[PDB]
Amino acid sequence: QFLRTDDEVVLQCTATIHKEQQKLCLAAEGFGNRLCFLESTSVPPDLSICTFVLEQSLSVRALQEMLANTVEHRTLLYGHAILLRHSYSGMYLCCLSTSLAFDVGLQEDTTGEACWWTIHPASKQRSEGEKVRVGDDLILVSMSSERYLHLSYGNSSWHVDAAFQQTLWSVAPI
Repeated sequence: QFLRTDDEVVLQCTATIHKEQQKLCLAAEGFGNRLCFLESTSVPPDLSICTFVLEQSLSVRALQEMLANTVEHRTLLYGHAILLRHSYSGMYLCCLSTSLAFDVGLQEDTTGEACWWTIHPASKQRSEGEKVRVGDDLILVSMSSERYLHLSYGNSSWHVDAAFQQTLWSVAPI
């Protein structure tokens, strides 16, 4: 099966510390604090706030042409920029300006690069233009900041940010 625009998906990462491995899913609440956070699975405790829709998939050239022009169920392909709408809130996953790693959260406005993420394979091949398959692990890079959607450990919990190092995400329909 291939990932496609309009698919409802969850984004999961694998977190290991002190030899305890677990799978975590990206989540956000509809209101209040806009920042995303991560839930442990095993099914997360609250699946309705982890669901995103792949709303658009455009080539980087197309997207940058679109945006430049404002200044005065398609298969996802590697290298394309995607827009991910959080189902529960209707807002979009976004690299924020606030804090070496930036915060990742939700916003309403998609006219700008902060809500766009380019998809890249996990391997040493760029595989540019190849179809993304369910089962592939992906690297997601912010079009605004060029940082990676990234798993971080704090003092006691796992967090998600946009950082200078990569994380592999599993994106599957659910």
